[PDB]
Amino acid sequence: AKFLKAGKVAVVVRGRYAGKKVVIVKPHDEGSKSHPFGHALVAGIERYPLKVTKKHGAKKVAKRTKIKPFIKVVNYNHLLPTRYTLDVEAFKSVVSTETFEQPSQREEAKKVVKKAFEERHQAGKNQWFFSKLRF
Amino acid sequence: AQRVTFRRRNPYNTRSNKIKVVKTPGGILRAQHVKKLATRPKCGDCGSALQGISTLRPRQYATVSKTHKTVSRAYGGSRCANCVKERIIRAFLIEEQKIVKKV
Amino acid sequence: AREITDIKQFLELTRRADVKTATVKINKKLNKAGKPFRQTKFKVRGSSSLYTLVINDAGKAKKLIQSLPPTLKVNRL
Amino acid sequence: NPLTHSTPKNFGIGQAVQPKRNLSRYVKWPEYVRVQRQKKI
Amino acid sequence: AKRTKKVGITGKYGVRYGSSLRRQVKKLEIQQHARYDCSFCGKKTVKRGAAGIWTCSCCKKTVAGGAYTVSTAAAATVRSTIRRLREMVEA
Amino acid sequence: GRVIRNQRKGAGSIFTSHTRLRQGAAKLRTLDYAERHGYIRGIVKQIVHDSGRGAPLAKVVFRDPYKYRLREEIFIANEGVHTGQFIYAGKKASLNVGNVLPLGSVPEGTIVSNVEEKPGDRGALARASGNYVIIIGHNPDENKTRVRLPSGAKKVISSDARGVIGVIAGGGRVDKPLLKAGRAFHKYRLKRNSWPKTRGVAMNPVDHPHGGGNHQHIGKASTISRGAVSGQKAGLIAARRTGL
Amino acid sequence: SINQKLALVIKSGKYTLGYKSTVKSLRQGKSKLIIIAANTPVLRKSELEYYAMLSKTKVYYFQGGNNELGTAVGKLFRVGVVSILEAGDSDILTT
RNA sequence: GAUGGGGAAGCUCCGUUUCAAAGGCCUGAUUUUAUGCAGGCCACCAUCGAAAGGGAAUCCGGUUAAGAUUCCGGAACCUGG
RNA sequence: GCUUGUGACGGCCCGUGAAAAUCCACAGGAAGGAAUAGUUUUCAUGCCAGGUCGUACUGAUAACCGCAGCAGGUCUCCAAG
Ligand SMILES: [Cl-]
Ligand SMILES: [Mg+2]
Ligand SMILES: [Mg+2]
Ligand SMILES: [Mg+2]
Ligand SMILES: [Mg+2]
Ligand SMILES: [Mg+2]
Ligand SMILES: [Mg+2]
Ligand SMILES: [Mg+2]
Ligand SMILES: [Mg+2]
Ligand SMILES: [Mg+2]
Ligand SMILES: [Mg+2]
Ligand SMILES: [Zn+2]
Ligand SMILES: [Zn+2]
Repeated sequence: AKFLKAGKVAVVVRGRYAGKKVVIVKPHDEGSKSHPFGHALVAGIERYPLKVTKKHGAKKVAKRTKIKPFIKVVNYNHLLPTRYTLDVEAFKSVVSTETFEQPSQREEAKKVVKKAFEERHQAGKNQWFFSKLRF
Repeated sequence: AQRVTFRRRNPYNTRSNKIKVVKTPGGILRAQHVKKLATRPKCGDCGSALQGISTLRPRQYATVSKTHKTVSRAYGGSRCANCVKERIIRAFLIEEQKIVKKV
Repeated sequence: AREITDIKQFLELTRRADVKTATVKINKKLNKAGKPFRQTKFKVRGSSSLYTLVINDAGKAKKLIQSLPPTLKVNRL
Repeated sequence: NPLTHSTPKNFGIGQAVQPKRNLSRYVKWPEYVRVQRQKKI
Repeated sequence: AKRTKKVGITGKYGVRYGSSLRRQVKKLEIQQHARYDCSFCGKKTVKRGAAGIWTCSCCKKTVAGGAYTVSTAAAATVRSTIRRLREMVEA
Repeated sequence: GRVIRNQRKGAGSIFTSHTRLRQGAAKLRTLDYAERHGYIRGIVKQIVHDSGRGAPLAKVVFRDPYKYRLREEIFIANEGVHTGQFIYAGKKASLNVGNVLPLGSVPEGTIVSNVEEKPGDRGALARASGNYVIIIGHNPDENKTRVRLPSGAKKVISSDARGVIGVIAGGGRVDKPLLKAGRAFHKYRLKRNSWPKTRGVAMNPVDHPHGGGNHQHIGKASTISRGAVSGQKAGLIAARRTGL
Repeated sequence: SINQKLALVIKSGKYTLGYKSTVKSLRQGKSKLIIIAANTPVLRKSELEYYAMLSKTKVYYFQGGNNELGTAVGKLFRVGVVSILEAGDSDILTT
């Protein structure tokens, strides 16, 4: 009866990313010395790709499909779990507790996440995840 | 026991003719005309005041930076955090409910 | 109307290509719990603002005067 | 093709805003136009 | 201690206007100044604004109602009549 | 004599309505394609007081069918309507309090208010606080509906005329005594200049037909025929009977 | 009689009162049954149902307001939702 | 209180968005020249009406026989570009 | 303590106590954009201009109105022991 697993998709509810979909990578149920609460390490989308029609040229399609990712430690109370799933094995090793608290390692993980999201978006799958929420 | 006078030609005690008594470097009491106090911007849904937003006269908002007039979040400076939280949760649950009605 | 506290910033203002005048003010005031000392204020007249630097060390004050650009017009007291 | 999707719009009552249709049958014509058509009738 | 025997809230009017008229105002003044349960949040925090307007201090809900009570007797009957007629339309 | 008081009101100089604080004209939506075929959903945003009107008003916002914007309507609130409630208006709307339906789409005995005399005039009947219209029968031939009016009269209205289910809110207002001249003063301050009223028998003959005499008395029958002219119609006009 | 069954689980079983603590129990999988008051707002009610769907938790709808549900659990305050962690001698789960 | 319109023998009266074909700023098009000419946007549709209502922005010191929050000295601020 | 400003509250209504110009934010994503290079004049500094009319004095038992240097009449701010 536990659903906050390592591939669950949730919606951020607070903190500059509210209304943006996210996928849980590493959960921490019994808190930690820092962040003494139930929290998860998540990677999400900050700038969703724009809709592409058949009239768009080669240059414009590549521009409109760019995705800007982010990584964040989020309290459980600030997430809204969904029923969707997204495999994270391609980038689970690069995001962890170590990659935070260091500016250089945060950017290295983000570009790896960006490449994974771009390839996932191409050859369309997980269409709900890449669709911007309307509110 | 010094007594003061208005510094404009309006002789009546209207909302735009408010004064405050101050003491000058010359050692005398002089009236100081003060402008009407500003009102905090209110939320679009619940109507409560918005946190992190400067309180200024309407025309003075054009003279300040964008940082003073918004909050780094969706609907920042227009709707408060709790009202934004309600919108996101309501939008997600209703859209999920529409799918189960379709099938 | 504006006060600066960094000496390195003060020297940049003195050669801002719009500054033409400056004044030095000497104040004889007392410290927290001792005898009166010498306070000096360096004021740089900008186009829209007046910058004031106040240093309470007389020994460090004399070095600043010698380092001022010669082209700057300086008013004493 | 993998990036394009089919999203039909619903134009029923209470649904999406109606699209632009030909309203020539409902045009409020000038006075001189109406009188010459109604003279024929 | 008990301050007045029977005038109650209408003691502000003194000896004026007649006892019968003061008695009628007493019944309706108590109704319009009372607190009522909110059917939405379950608390006793509903008070009248203008006549016919009733707002809950919590949950920010406003309900249109009677001039001096939240629900009149006539309005209650109308709800039953509409509910009975509605049940005979769908089934 | 001179022009009497009731003749001077028609000039409309100091006898016009005081309409500074009015919220706006209370009307239904304009009868359009959505109403006459299906239904459209609105939301009650706020319930507010209206100066000079006993019954409260409700502000309901609908989406524009043909343009991307919001259209706000001013309704007379019925008992039970609350903020945040969804209001359904049209031919295919449900039988619930606050909904707007044609008179021919509801069964006999339904209680309605803000009823249209003709389809499209946006409400004329049963608008005052605590008043309603009772539907007593239908005539599918000729497309007519028979209703009972608050005054007790029976009227035959078209079945395409619309009405709001329920009873106008704010009822029971007139049961409370005014108890003082001051409250009467503030009541008519928001309506018009018609208070206080001086009795005709207290005037001089030049001022009123009842004026004059060494005692205060009318002097002739106060029942005036329907055929009298202006300046004569003072008292009981075309009275069928008098007395208690 | 739900009132008698709900009264028995208080004296023997483990329960939890309140919206914030109920969501925590469902999120951790410790919940077995949730009881929702009639006058609960629909948006909150819809969110609780969605949580129970993800955790496969049975949902019961109390036929009464938060005032009545608080009395049934033997409390002098309003209760909006009750989460049952484990039953004792009662058979509310099997009824 | 004009216009469009309807009254009145007429001086003029009614009416103020009215049974009206009621109007112009973002540009693209052009390097023959200045704006003709392509889409779309918006339909609100004169004007007058407050030296106490609404409202962009200044202070101190000094100075005359009589002027100053207006001049002088110093120190600021707003709008447009 | 006095005068005044202001904040959170409470009482009252069959009375619930203006409008518009104007300024800002948000939603939206049309367009424009980087590698030997560009955008930001909502960050800082620097440059130029800001027209027209009123402005003296009385403001009252002598400068206003009452035939007048008339015990009448005429709106308001500051307020020591
Ligand atoms: Cl009269
Ligand atoms: Mg003014
Ligand atoms: Mg007399
Ligand atoms: Mg007579
Ligand atoms: Mg007679
Ligand atoms: Mg005219
Ligand atoms: Mg004007
Ligand atoms: Mg002078
Ligand atoms: Mg003067
Ligand atoms: Mg004179
Ligand atoms: Mg004279
Ligand atoms: Zn809010
Ligand atoms: Zn409530």
